[PDB]
Amino acid sequence: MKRTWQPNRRKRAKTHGFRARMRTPGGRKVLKRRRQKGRWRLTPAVRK
Amino acid sequence: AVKKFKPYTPSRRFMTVADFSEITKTEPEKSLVKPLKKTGGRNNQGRITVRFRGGGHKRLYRIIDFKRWDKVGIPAKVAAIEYDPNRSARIALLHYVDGEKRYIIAPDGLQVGQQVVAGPDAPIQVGNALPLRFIPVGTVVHAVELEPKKGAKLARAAGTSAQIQGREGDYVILRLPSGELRKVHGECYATVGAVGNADHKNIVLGKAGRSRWLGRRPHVRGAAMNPVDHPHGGGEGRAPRGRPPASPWGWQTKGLKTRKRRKPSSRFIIAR
RNA sequence: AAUGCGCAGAUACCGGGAGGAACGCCGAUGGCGAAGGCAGCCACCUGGUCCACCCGUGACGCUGAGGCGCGAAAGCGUGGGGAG
RNA sequence: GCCCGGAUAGCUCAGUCGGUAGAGCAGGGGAUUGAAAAUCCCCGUGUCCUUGGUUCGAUUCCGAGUCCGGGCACCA
RNA sequence: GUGGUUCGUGGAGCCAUGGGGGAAUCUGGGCGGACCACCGCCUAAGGCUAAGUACUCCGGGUGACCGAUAGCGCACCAGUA
RNA sequence: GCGAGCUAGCCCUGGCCAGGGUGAAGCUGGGGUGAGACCCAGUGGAGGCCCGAACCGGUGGGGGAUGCAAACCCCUCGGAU
RNA sequence: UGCGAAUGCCGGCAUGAGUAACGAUAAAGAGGGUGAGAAUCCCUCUCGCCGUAAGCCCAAGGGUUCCUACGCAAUGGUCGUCAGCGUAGGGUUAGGCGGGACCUAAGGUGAAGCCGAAAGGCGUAGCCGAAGGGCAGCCGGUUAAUAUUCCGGCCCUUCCCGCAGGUGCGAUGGGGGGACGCUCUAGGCUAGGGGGACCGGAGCCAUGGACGAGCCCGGCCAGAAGCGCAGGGUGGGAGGUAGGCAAAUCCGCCUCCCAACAAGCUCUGCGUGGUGGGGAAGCCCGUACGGGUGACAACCCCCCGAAGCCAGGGAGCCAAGAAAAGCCUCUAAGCACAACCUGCGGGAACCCGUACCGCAAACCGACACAGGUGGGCGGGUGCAAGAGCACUCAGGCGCGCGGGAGAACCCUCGCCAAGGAACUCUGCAAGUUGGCCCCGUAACUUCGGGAGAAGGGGUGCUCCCUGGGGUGAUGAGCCCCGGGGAGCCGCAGUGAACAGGCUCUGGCGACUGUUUACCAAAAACACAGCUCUCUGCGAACUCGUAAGAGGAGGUAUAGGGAGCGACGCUUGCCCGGUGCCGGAAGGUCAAGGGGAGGGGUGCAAGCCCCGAACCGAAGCCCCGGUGAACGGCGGCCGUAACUAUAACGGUCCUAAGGUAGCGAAAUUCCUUGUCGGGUAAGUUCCGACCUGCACGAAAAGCGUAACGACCGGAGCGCUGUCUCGGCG
RNA sequence: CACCUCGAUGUCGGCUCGUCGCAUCCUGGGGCUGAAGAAGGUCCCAAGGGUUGGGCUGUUCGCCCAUUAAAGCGGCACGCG
Ligand SMILES: [K+]
Ligand SMILES: [K+]
Ligand SMILES: [K+]
Ligand SMILES: [K+]
Ligand SMILES: [K+]
Ligand SMILES: [K+]
Ligand SMILES: [K+]
Ligand SMILES: [K+]
Ligand SMILES: [K+]
Ligand SMILES: [K+]
Ligand SMILES: [K+]
Ligand SMILES: [K+]
Ligand SMILES: [K+]
Ligand SMILES: [K+]
Ligand SMILES: [K+]
Ligand SMILES: [K+]
Ligand SMILES: [K+]
Ligand SMILES: [K+]
Ligand SMILES: [K+]
Ligand SMILES: [K+]
Ligand SMILES: [K+]
Ligand SMILES: [K+]
Ligand SMILES: [K+]
Ligand SMILES: [K+]
Ligand SMILES: [K+]
Ligand SMILES: [K+]
Ligand SMILES: [K+]
Ligand SMILES: [K+]
Ligand SMILES: [K+]
Ligand SMILES: [K+]
Ligand SMILES: [K+]
Ligand SMILES: [K+]
Ligand SMILES: [K+]
Ligand SMILES: [K+]
Ligand SMILES: [K+]
Ligand SMILES: [K+]
Ligand SMILES: [K+]
Ligand SMILES: [K+]
Ligand SMILES: [K+]
Ligand SMILES: [K+]
Ligand SMILES: [K+]
Ligand SMILES: [K+]
Ligand SMILES: [Mg+2]
Ligand SMILES: [Mg+2]
Ligand SMILES: [Mg+2]
Ligand SMILES: [Mg+2]
Ligand SMILES: [Mg+2]
Ligand SMILES: [Mg+2]
Ligand SMILES: [Mg+2]
Ligand SMILES: [Mg+2]
Ligand SMILES: [Mg+2]
Ligand SMILES: [Mg+2]
Ligand SMILES: [Mg+2]
Ligand SMILES: [Mg+2]
Ligand SMILES: [Mg+2]
Ligand SMILES: [Mg+2]
Ligand SMILES: [Mg+2]
Ligand SMILES: [Mg+2]
Ligand SMILES: [Mg+2]
Ligand SMILES: [Mg+2]
Ligand SMILES: [Mg+2]
Ligand SMILES: [Mg+2]
Ligand SMILES: [Mg+2]
Ligand SMILES: [Mg+2]
Ligand SMILES: [Mg+2]
Ligand SMILES: [Mg+2]
Ligand SMILES: [Mg+2]
Ligand SMILES: [Mg+2]
Ligand SMILES: [Mg+2]
Ligand SMILES: [Mg+2]
Ligand SMILES: [Mg+2]
Ligand SMILES: [Mg+2]
Ligand SMILES: [Mg+2]
Ligand SMILES: [Mg+2]
Ligand SMILES: [Mg+2]
Ligand SMILES: [Mg+2]
Ligand SMILES: [Mg+2]
Ligand SMILES: [Mg+2]
Ligand SMILES: [Mg+2]
Ligand SMILES: [Mg+2]
Ligand SMILES: [Mg+2]
Ligand SMILES: [Mg+2]
Ligand SMILES: [Mg+2]
Ligand SMILES: [Mg+2]
Ligand SMILES: [Mg+2]
Ligand SMILES: [Mg+2]
Ligand SMILES: [Mg+2]
Ligand SMILES: [Mg+2]
Ligand SMILES: [Mg+2]
Ligand SMILES: [Mg+2]
Ligand SMILES: [Mg+2]
Ligand SMILES: [Mg+2]
Ligand SMILES: [Mg+2]
Ligand SMILES: [Mg+2]
Ligand SMILES: [Mg+2]
Ligand SMILES: [Mg+2]
Ligand SMILES: [Mg+2]
Ligand SMILES: [Mg+2]
Ligand SMILES: [Mg+2]
Ligand SMILES: [Mg+2]
Ligand SMILES: [Mg+2]
Ligand SMILES: [Mg+2]
Ligand SMILES: [Mg+2]
Ligand SMILES: [Mg+2]
Ligand SMILES: [Mg+2]
Ligand SMILES: [Mg+2]
Ligand SMILES: [Mg+2]
Ligand SMILES: [Mg+2]
Ligand SMILES: [Mg+2]
Ligand SMILES: [Mg+2]
Ligand SMILES: [Mg+2]
Ligand SMILES: [Mg+2]
Ligand SMILES: [Mg+2]
Ligand SMILES: [Mg+2]
Ligand SMILES: [Mg+2]
Ligand SMILES: [Mg+2]
Ligand SMILES: [Mg+2]
Ligand SMILES: [Mg+2]
Ligand SMILES: [Mg+2]
Ligand SMILES: [Mg+2]
Ligand SMILES: [Mg+2]
Ligand SMILES: [Mg+2]
Ligand SMILES: [Mg+2]
Ligand SMILES: [Mg+2]
Ligand SMILES: [Mg+2]
Ligand SMILES: [Mg+2]
Ligand SMILES: [Mg+2]
Ligand SMILES: [Mg+2]
Ligand SMILES: [Mg+2]
Ligand SMILES: [Mg+2]
Ligand SMILES: [Mg+2]
Ligand SMILES: [Mg+2]
Ligand SMILES: [Mg+2]
Ligand SMILES: [Mg+2]
Ligand SMILES: [Mg+2]
Ligand SMILES: [Mg+2]
Ligand SMILES: [Mg+2]
Ligand SMILES: [Mg+2]
Ligand SMILES: [Mg+2]
Ligand SMILES: [Mg+2]
Ligand SMILES: [Mg+2]
Ligand SMILES: [Mg+2]
Ligand SMILES: [Mg+2]
Ligand SMILES: [Mg+2]
Ligand SMILES: [Mg+2]
Ligand SMILES: [Mg+2]
Ligand SMILES: [Mg+2]
Ligand SMILES: [Mg+2]
Ligand SMILES: [Mg+2]
Ligand SMILES: [Mg+2]
Ligand SMILES: [Mg+2]
Ligand SMILES: [Mg+2]
Ligand SMILES: [Mg+2]
Ligand SMILES: [Mg+2]
Ligand SMILES: [Mg+2]
Ligand SMILES: [Mg+2]
Ligand SMILES: [Mg+2]
Ligand SMILES: [Mg+2]
Ligand SMILES: [Mg+2]
Ligand SMILES: [Mg+2]
Ligand SMILES: [Mg+2]
Ligand SMILES: [Mg+2]
Ligand SMILES: [Mg+2]
Ligand SMILES: [Mg+2]
Ligand SMILES: [Mg+2]
Ligand SMILES: [Mg+2]
Ligand SMILES: [Mg+2]
Ligand SMILES: [Mg+2]
Ligand SMILES: [Mg+2]
Ligand SMILES: [Mg+2]
Ligand SMILES: [Mg+2]
Ligand SMILES: [Mg+2]
Ligand SMILES: [Mg+2]
Ligand SMILES: [Mg+2]
Repeated sequence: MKRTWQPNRRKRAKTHGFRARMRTPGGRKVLKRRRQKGRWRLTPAVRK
Repeated sequence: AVKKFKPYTPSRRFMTVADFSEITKTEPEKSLVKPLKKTGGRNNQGRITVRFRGGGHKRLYRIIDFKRWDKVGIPAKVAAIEYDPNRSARIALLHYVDGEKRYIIAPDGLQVGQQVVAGPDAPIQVGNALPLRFIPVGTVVHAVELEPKKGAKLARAAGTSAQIQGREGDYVILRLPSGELRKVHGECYATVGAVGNADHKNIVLGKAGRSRWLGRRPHVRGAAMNPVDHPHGGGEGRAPRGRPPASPWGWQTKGLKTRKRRKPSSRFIIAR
């Protein structure tokens, strides 16, 4: 049937994108945590 | 006049559509239409604040004139009467002599061609707007300002009408479509006559779909829900109210009065 | 008599206001209409009838099964109104 | 089967602080009537359900019993 | 009407302050646990001020600390696959 | 703090619905009458109308049950301006 | 610091076991080649399957999977020489296609401004934002792999700078326009398709016949100007002018004129058209596939014909159908040795995408997963039509384990003597019936229905006759709808495939709809409609601390809340308790006010504590009202001239003691109540009776045509459900 | 009653398949009879085999219809998911 992953490259960057994070104080803390942990990518890998 | 149908389908038995005879123009005055944002009952948070609203035909707002003094003593000819999907009443398109075209809410009787005018002057004739203090007692009148220069806010629904009952200093005694008696300032304007399209109240929607076309989604009784949702929710089968009948927010809904008692306008009201 | 209303200010009296229905006297055992029926007053639209005159038509009449129209009160539908 | 209530004049019923118990109707005797009613005057019988016990004394207080009424018999 | 203090309304002061009221300039004011009297101690409603104190991303020195299932999640291109 | 890329509602803007049936109003003509109501034809082409694919569903049954499948398959069935 | 257990944790290896599986029952066979090795790779032939797809083209997603060369350890449900796999090399070309140096939509953001302990929330303009608006490229060839991108032919657009000719030029401002629904639809075309006796073409004569107007293949595509043929848009002038937030000569409005179902201007579509390309079968080529030839290929006529185009076309209807720019016009500053407009020339024209898969082995589902995924094309014949069904073209595929065998048993399927629901909870299942035409059709009904009711008859082919249309011309040809009469063959003519079993009678719900994604589709929810109630507008109500927003750019014929649920006839009594409503009095009542009077200390002046009357709101009390407000709606004894029963009486209690109508009911315990009906036989069903354990009127009462994948009962038809099994 | 089983001993009837008991429903053998015969009544021996098809209800049971030699009663986790 219709599963839960319906990929949409705009959706991804609009929702979890770097500029998306940077607006909400909650999301800047996501980046803070992700860098402090040393993630290779703070934001989901996307392709325009 | 109101159209009925033969029962060539169920719900056509009782369906009843308005009589569009007094309608003169189909497409509206292009310079006088704005788009209207359809809310679906949601406020500026994305939340519903009025239930069971949405869908229904796309509509185009007709920008209409409820302050008639901004053209004092300039007369106009009644050019058309057209459908307005945004009110119960029908609107009249009038051409002022100086070239401005405006939409007026069309009174009962008025028809294409007649002169119309607003101002303290103004003969007392259906269509003319005047300050109340110069409108003779016992005249039925509609589109009434409640406070001067704040715009007409009283009696604008189909076949509605206020009536002047007497005078008191700066105020005049009005009987509203709700039978309440209120004092309104004499400087408040009012076009004379009643609203018309007065058979609005006899159209019989007929089927569920017709309610949807007006943007009215289905409306579910509290009795049909569960206690989490409504004060009336739950029980086993059916169940009576089991308590003073209430709204989803738990306040009493039979008789319980809600007008703020301390309201300043209390001083100018005298009925029910 | 009691129910009822009344010092939470009633009845009775004065003034202001709202609203509906019916029209005293005239008025009559009177008038009109085919019947049911019709009553304050004003205007408009309109029916029958009577008389005067002896002018016109020339029996074009009378009645009338069916059909069609009207039909007090009460009653029924949709809206309005609601004082007694 | 398990709990609550009641039983008083012929009928339907009040009542009690433990001592002499009443109401209405019915019924009886008189009156009024030509004669019946309706009306007026006058009249209760009650072993206050059975049985035990507390009492000086028990319809009244107590414990059981017959009877009636009511509610219950759930997860299963 | 409340907070802070050991102080939970308690005999409840002191410090702070949202509301109201509302002074004085040394013979003035605040405090010594309701209050009053005496006897004392301080000088509100302006501000600055090192050191001695805390921590460990980092550097070093040590270990009756581990020794690849232990030791940091990672001794190895791990916050990776 | 992260989530309406599944799902529920709503908002904006686009798109889809083979082919058949039925034959409302309105016309127009004829009748009818003092005038009408109304009646009959022909035209017309209305409807949460009918049959039926796409499309949307999920009625009964069989199968499947470490499945092809963490909801599938087959027959059958509902809606389809 | 000692392990045997904690369905302990990590890891390793067993058992089941050479067991179940190897992923759609669309299907295979042979020959040649290659290689160490071949059912599995290449090639030929034969066979089968899809063909409104299982073929082709877009979009999203994926991200080198594309092409080539060399490979086979692993991945591949087997094998593998093959691959979507390993190594390497190559491959994606744009002024016109998509998107950006354009526009705005919901929404986001957001100068000003408002709000919030902080973080932040709101917010007119502005900005951002697209499968909407705007905008200039079609067709062939070429590559192993890109092409509307390279090449070729023909054709456009914008910027800049020049000439030439025009004109008061000139905005982010004014106006026009863009610009809009649903259903039905005229005419004229185009796509697309069929036919041809005509034009062209290799070839063929088989097996009994046929050298024939024989069979087989094909007969086009793009195309500026100018020309036609359709259609769409649009009136032309002059005066007045207070409106379009300045100004307008423009728009609007008024008054004159001429014009008027047109014309004329435009604007699109279509045809023609310079030129430019293509160009089958078959045959020979060695390609996995393309080439050569066929060829100087022909390139015409007729017919069918869109749902597409002319398009802002037309009619009707109600539920009343975006914005902004480009564009035209107008004027403001400013400038008019500028500028703009019109042609013609030369120059200038950037960024990103472009490979491949794309109904699937490359996307979403852990898998090369029988699932899921939007737009366009989707040929032919026949079947009434059609995107339906059967076959089939182009194209693509045989589903990545095979070989045998011929038990039980299982799945999917076919048939069955006699019987025909006896099966069973139940006709569950399967059968039967099935299209079109014509005849015919009851109760009841809200007059529309019920209806496809029911029940029948017809259906193929041959020859003769024959009526209409459309196109041509009124004529032939080609289509389309038919009508009459003779006859032929079979068991059977909708000869295959697709295609209702029917009636009667109850319950419930009026109805089409909606729901427990994934055990419930229903009598549940919704629904038009009815009633109650609130709400005068800065409305009531909802969200939010607030600003603010929805309500609503609405205004009592409106909006919120509650119940009831088309419609018909109706909806009784109780206001004592609870709730709501109304009560300017009374009682009580908190802070506050007020301080009679008491008290602590002081030598006192004082300072400081309590504190009685009395004045004090809402609320409660109290007095009323109120039933489509929460809710409630009795008992016992007696009595009629046969019994029986009780219209009648007596009496206790209550706020009042259940009216109509219905009633063993989706309610009835006793219960399989009793009676009637159906059946041979009926714990069900239908009709009644009333003793209603424990119906009753908007948690509505009693009915009701039509509707129902709802639930019950009966019958006809037909059957492997069954007697009761059998064969395949 | 609460002894095994609550880190699970699936619970009524039907269907299929049976098997055993005998306290025998039929058939077989017998005693007594208030047994003439025929048909019964009641007790004894006997478990080899037999013990029907339908209406109703989920029913077991039961009641009916039509028969029969007869339409037996029980047990096996109220035998057997
Ligand atoms: K509802
Ligand atoms: K309920
Ligand atoms: K009244
Ligand atoms: K009493
Ligand atoms: K007595
Ligand atoms: K303290
Ligand atoms: K202080
Ligand atoms: K101190
Ligand atoms: K001190
Ligand atoms: K410091
Ligand atoms: K290790
Ligand atoms: K680790
Ligand atoms: K139609
Ligand atoms: K272990
Ligand atoms: K093994
Ligand atoms: K391999
Ligand atoms: K596999
Ligand atoms: K766009
Ligand atoms: K402009
Ligand atoms: K042309
Ligand atoms: K490309
Ligand atoms: K097929
Ligand atoms: K075998
Ligand atoms: K049976
Ligand atoms: K012809
Ligand atoms: K059918
Ligand atoms: K009903
Ligand atoms: K359904
Ligand atoms: K539901
Ligand atoms: K609004
Ligand atoms: K009451
Ligand atoms: K009361
Ligand atoms: K009350
Ligand atoms: K005080
Ligand atoms: K009954
Ligand atoms: K009941
Ligand atoms: K019988
Ligand atoms: K019977
Ligand atoms: K149904
Ligand atoms: K257990
Ligand atoms: K035996
Ligand atoms: K089972
Ligand atoms: Mg997942
Ligand atoms: Mg890095
Ligand atoms: Mg506009
Ligand atoms: Mg519920
Ligand atoms: Mg919730
Ligand atoms: Mg609640
Ligand atoms: Mg409730
Ligand atoms: Mg529940
Ligand atoms: Mg209930
Ligand atoms: Mg009100
Ligand atoms: Mg007269
Ligand atoms: Mg004469
Ligand atoms: Mg009458
Ligand atoms: Mg009357
Ligand atoms: Mg009545
Ligand atoms: Mg009336
Ligand atoms: Mg009325
Ligand atoms: Mg007694
Ligand atoms: Mg005694
Ligand atoms: Mg504290
Ligand atoms: Mg305490
Ligand atoms: Mg001290
Ligand atoms: Mg060591
Ligand atoms: Mg480690
Ligand atoms: Mg490690
Ligand atoms: Mg979503
Ligand atoms: Mg969504
Ligand atoms: Mg339909
Ligand atoms: Mg259908
Ligand atoms: Mg059907
Ligand atoms: Mg399609
Ligand atoms: Mg779907
Ligand atoms: Mg199914
Ligand atoms: Mg279907
Ligand atoms: Mg171990
Ligand atoms: Mg290891
Ligand atoms: Mg390892
Ligand atoms: Mg085995
Ligand atoms: Mg085996
Ligand atoms: Mg096997
Ligand atoms: Mg396979
Ligand atoms: Mg081979
Ligand atoms: Mg082979
Ligand atoms: Mg394919
Ligand atoms: Mg992937
Ligand atoms: Mg490849
Ligand atoms: Mg190779
Ligand atoms: Mg392998
Ligand atoms: Mg490949
Ligand atoms: Mg490769
Ligand atoms: Mg630039
Ligand atoms: Mg914001
Ligand atoms: Mg913009
Ligand atoms: Mg576009
Ligand atoms: Mg090409
Ligand atoms: Mg390619
Ligand atoms: Mg090309
Ligand atoms: Mg100009
Ligand atoms: Mg063409
Ligand atoms: Mg053609
Ligand atoms: Mg064709
Ligand atoms: Mg030749
Ligand atoms: Mg031969
Ligand atoms: Mg020849
Ligand atoms: Mg020849
Ligand atoms: Mg062509
Ligand atoms: Mg003009
Ligand atoms: Mg101006
Ligand atoms: Mg024209
Ligand atoms: Mg052309
Ligand atoms: Mg050649
Ligand atoms: Mg149009
Ligand atoms: Mg703009
Ligand atoms: Mg040029
Ligand atoms: Mg491509
Ligand atoms: Mg592929
Ligand atoms: Mg492919
Ligand atoms: Mg492809
Ligand atoms: Mg597709
Ligand atoms: Mg594929
Ligand atoms: Mg494919
Ligand atoms: Mg996949
Ligand atoms: Mg596969
Ligand atoms: Mg697949
Ligand atoms: Mg096709
Ligand atoms: Mg065809
Ligand atoms: Mg067909
Ligand atoms: Mg098909
Ligand atoms: Mg082929
Ligand atoms: Mg397949
Ligand atoms: Mg048979
Ligand atoms: Mg047979
Ligand atoms: Mg038969
Ligand atoms: Mg049976
Ligand atoms: Mg069936
Ligand atoms: Mg069938
Ligand atoms: Mg009948
Ligand atoms: Mg009919
Ligand atoms: Mg009919
Ligand atoms: Mg034949
Ligand atoms: Mg069929
Ligand atoms: Mg029943
Ligand atoms: Mg329904
Ligand atoms: Mg239907
Ligand atoms: Mg479900
Ligand atoms: Mg669903
Ligand atoms: Mg299910
Ligand atoms: Mg279901
Ligand atoms: Mg607002
Ligand atoms: Mg309901
Ligand atoms: Mg004081
Ligand atoms: Mg008070
Ligand atoms: Mg009261
Ligand atoms: Mg009631
Ligand atoms: Mg009820
Ligand atoms: Mg009720
Ligand atoms: Mg109901
Ligand atoms: Mg009923
Ligand atoms: Mg019915
Ligand atoms: Mg339905
Ligand atoms: Mg069988
Ligand atoms: Mg077999
Ligand atoms: Mg135990
Ligand atoms: Mg165990
Ligand atoms: Mg024995
Ligand atoms: Mg035995
Ligand atoms: Mg036996
Ligand atoms: Mg049965
Ligand atoms: Mg039997
Ligand atoms: Mg037992
Ligand atoms: Mg037992
Ligand atoms: Mg058992």
